[PDB]
Amino acid sequence: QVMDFLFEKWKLYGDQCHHNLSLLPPPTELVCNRTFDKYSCWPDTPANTTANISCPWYLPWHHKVQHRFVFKRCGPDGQWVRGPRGQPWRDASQCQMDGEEIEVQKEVAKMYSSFQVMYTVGYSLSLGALLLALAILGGLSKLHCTRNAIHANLFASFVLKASSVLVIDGLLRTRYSQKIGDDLSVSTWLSDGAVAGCRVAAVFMQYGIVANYCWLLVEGLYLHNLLGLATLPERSFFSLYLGIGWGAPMLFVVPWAVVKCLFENVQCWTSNDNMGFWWILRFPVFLAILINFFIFVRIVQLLVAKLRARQMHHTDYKFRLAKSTLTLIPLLGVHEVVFAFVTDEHAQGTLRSAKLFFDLFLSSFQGLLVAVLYCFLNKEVQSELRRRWHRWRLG
Amino acid sequence: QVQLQESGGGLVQPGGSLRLSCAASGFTFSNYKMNWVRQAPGKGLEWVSDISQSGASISYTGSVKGRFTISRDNAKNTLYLQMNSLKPEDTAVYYCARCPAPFTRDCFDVTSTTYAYRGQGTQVTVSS
Amino acid sequence: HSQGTFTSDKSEYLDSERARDFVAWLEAG
Amino acid sequence: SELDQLRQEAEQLKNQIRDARKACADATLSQITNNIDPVGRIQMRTRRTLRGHLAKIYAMHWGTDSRLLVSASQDGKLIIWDSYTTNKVHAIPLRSSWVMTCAYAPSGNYVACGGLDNICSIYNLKTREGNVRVSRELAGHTGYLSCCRFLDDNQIVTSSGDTTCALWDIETGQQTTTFTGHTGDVMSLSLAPDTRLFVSGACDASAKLWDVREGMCRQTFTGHESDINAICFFPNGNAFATGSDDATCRLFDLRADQELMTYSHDNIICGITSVSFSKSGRLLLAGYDDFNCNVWDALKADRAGVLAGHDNRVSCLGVTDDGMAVATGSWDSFLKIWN
Amino acid sequence: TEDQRNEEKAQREANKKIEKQLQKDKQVYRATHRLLLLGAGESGKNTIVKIFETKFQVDKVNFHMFDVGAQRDERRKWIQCFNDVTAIIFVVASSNQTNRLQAALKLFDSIWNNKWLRDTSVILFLNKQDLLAEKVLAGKSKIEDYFPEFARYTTPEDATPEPGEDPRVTRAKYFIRDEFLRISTASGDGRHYCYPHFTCAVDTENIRRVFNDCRDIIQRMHLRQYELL
Amino acid sequence: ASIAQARKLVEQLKMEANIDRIKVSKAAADLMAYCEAHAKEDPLLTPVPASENPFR
Ligand SMILES: *C(=O)CC[C@H](NC(=O)CCCCCCCCCCCCCCC)C(=O)O
Repeated sequence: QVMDFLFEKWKLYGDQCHHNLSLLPPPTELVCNRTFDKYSCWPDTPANTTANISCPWYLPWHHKVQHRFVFKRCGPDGQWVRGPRGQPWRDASQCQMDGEEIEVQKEVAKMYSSFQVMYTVGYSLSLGALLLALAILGGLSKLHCTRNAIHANLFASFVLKASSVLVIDGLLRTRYSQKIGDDLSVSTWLSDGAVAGCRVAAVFMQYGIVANYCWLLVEGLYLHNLLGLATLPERSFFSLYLGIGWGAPMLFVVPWAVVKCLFENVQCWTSNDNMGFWWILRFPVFLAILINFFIFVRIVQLLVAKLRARQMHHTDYKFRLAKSTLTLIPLLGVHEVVFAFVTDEHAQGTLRSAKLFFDLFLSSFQGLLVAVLYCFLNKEVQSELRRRWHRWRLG
Repeated sequence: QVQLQESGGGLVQPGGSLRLSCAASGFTFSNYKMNWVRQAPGKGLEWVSDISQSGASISYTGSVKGRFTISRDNAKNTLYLQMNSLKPEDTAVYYCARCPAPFTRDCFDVTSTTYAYRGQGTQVTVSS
Repeated sequence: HSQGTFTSDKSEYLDSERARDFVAWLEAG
Repeated sequence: SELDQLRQEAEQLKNQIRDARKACADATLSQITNNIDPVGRIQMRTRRTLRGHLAKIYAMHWGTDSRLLVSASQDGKLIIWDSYTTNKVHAIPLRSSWVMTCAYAPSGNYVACGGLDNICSIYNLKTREGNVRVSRELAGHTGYLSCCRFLDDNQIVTSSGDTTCALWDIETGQQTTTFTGHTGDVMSLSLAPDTRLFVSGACDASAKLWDVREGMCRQTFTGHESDINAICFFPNGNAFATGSDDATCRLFDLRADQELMTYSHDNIICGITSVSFSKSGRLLLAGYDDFNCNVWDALKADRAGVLAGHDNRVSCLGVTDDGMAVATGSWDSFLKIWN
Repeated sequence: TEDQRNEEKAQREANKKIEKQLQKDKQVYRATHRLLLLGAGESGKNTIVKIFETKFQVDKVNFHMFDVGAQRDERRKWIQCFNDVTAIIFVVASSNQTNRLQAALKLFDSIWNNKWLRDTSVILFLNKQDLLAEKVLAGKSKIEDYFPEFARYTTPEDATPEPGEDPRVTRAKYFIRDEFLRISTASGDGRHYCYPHFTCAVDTENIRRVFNDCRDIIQRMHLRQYELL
Repeated sequence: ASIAQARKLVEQLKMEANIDRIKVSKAAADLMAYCEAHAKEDPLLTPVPASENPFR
């Protein structure tokens, strides 16, 4: 957000210097000549003398160092001091990073990194489990079931989300890793030549991480609608479900992408500006977490009602069974404590860090948990698989 | 040919004991749950007792619960019913029945005259 | 939807870090 | 009374029959077939899958051309498939959804159905208008119908759950002969290759051979322990294999009034649902309740191959007239063809 | 092969037409509940709906009740057909012959442990409840005579009585219900359940009870599909 | 009562007891000879080439 601003400010300072510094009459005294090391333009000072020039105004943190200066001295020969191979020294230590920002930036970096490793691991394992789960679903005799047809789509959505997040993270890394050797080098990097790929990756990531929530909501609706009706459904309405799962995010993603391309065109669309402008993308998430949590509390009520009717032989055993299963379902209505009230706005510090940690961890491991709970511990799929392996054993 | 013969029984007085025997020839005795029903004069068949293949699970009709014992000798392929404390309303014909299917926990044998896997029966009566 | 906010924070961090690096490359070079 | 003797005398007739029967038995096929090499490994694979039924499929039959076969399911539909192309030809709806048997006329002009409605329906496929419609509705039984077979386009032999088989004339619509004598339900019946005699199994561990031309009972083979679920003649017509609910199939030869071989294994624990010989008679396919049907050897009594594929108990097992393919139907609404 | 192209193609139009009809009627097949109605005998099974079919409808849901009153006594063969039925309605007459109750219990046990009617639930109707409201008051065939365990039976604490019903009656009827509940819960109950009820004088309530139990069975099956219970 | 049924059973039972019951060895030897006399025509014992078979 500030790289473009800093670039433009530096160019403005430089050309303003070439303008004003040009109109510098040559004094007849022994004054070290016009020197400008692409850092700051200063009036020429007599040899053996130091100039206390106001430090450059293009610095990102200049707005807090108004009362700071830089002392640069040129010696008797009209030349400045030379470093290891002629590098001049500029006394900019007072207009540079203060002693307190460097370390804090170090902790912030460490935290960001830790979070990255944590969710990259989770995504990796979720993808590994989901690929096997999808293969099992689409390569066996259980595939001809409407319920499994929705689990397959949910797994595909999870895989797409994980892969897109991983690709966008890699693209950002790569873009913010190459060194800056020249002014032209930063120009091309700040240009739109490499921006198209990052923009496409960001759009894909948003679409995937919205379609994941939409399929969670779809599955919740299917489960809720499959319990209210007495008899089995006449038709599967799969056409409706695919449309509200893979197609509803579209009407919420394309408007965001177009509006960003029009008004908020930052170097890459990963940066979220105009807080009162990003809601167009979080609206489906909030909608897809309240109307699937209301059904959650309704499915739990039905499950408890079906438990305190019979099966009284296992006295006090209702709690144990009303739990394992009560946990087999948060695969959706998860991350509700830190999502209903604490939002991106008016949430910072330890609370914001904890919110990011929580959800992220939960979202990264949700795919793996769902795959394990619905393609590896499912009695039916286990049995069908054991029977198949036993049959193949004789061969 | 499945053949279920019956030995023992006949006539007695109020409170006697008879060890009725059911001999099976034609099936693996140990693999079948075997029941034993009674048919009074003028009424239909009523189930009277049963026993599992191993002899552990034993069930009794409420009317004669605690007065009759039933056991199976797989080695001799026989079914033994010790009848005790006879009662006047125990006069009927006792048919040794075999459940129709091997290794099954349920069967349908108290049917009408139409039941192939049932013994010819024996009429035992108790009076003065 | 905390993935988007985390990515937006990371992007801002990265941009800041590199601004300091531009400044640094410019301090000597 | 005057009937006790009946027993005493009937039981001594039975004893004399067994004694005379014993004198005939002096050898078994086990030793005779040792010289002949075993069939070996048979690897049958499902060539086709016919997923068109809704409920479980409970009966099936092959056409004389061994190209198109009819199947019956308890959804109330009778589907006439096409094995070569797996394309349905006629999906006849049924009045009673509880169908238990079906048959395809040798001439390919008529089809037969029946079940718990105590009625045998005969449908005409070559109607002038061009739509399959009910042709005849025979109703003379008390119990359910377990199996019906077409002798020709005029007369049909139907078994029933009332312990009596019947010979119906479609042209008139009434029983011509009644083959009474069974004690328990008649489950399956098979017609001889010459369509002159037929055998029928019952739920009393007895298989009776009749003569449609005369309408009497000529032989009674016993030896199973429980009810017989299916039977069929050997391709030569002088022997027949019957499978029971004792996980055992037995081969009986009518000329010697006795059983010749038993195909029993310790692993198999459920009863047989269907049985059918191969074109040459060497193999004896038999469906089971283990969701798979074994391929027994008629002389070795050794499983020469197991045909799984099905995920529920197999109910029907047919072999084409030319023996090219084998069809298996199961309570899973699927027909598998194994070439 | 010129005729093959224009003949086989015409053979696929019929297949497509049959597929359309099968798809159309699969909906109707799957949305109608099927129910078997069997009883020991002289129970009054005609009082529920009011020889092979009785189609009715409640709350826009169709029920096909199949009676089997035109067969013989050997049910061990033709009963395997009704394995996919949603629920087996079993009407037991609480009322010569013999301990009709014992025969009903034996039949219910055989149905419960058939190895084919394993995933099928069983609705139970203890008919003639009011009929035995006088036998206990007289003692002609008092239950304790035919059931020694009844002489020490205690009425359940949660047993709701019928308003204005001789405890003795309430006690005998709850004892029978138990005999049946014990028979049903002795075996595994993780794949099918027994729903006991007492038949009343009005038929408007029996249909509602059957519909409620069918909905419960469907919901339990759906939950078991998701591994929730 | 059951006198008629017993008489019918005995009358039917006297059949099936006067037949040319042949020896087991020949009853099975002829069956074995028939089984191996049609082995070539049988398409299940000996698989046929994919061209011949119509199902593949
Ligand atoms: C911000 O300053 C940059 C720091 C940040 N660091 C990282 O992202 C470090 C994590 C990189 C991911 C490494 C892979 C995770 C380990 C598990 C991989 C596969 C396991 C599969 C087992 C079946 C950065 O962006 O560089």
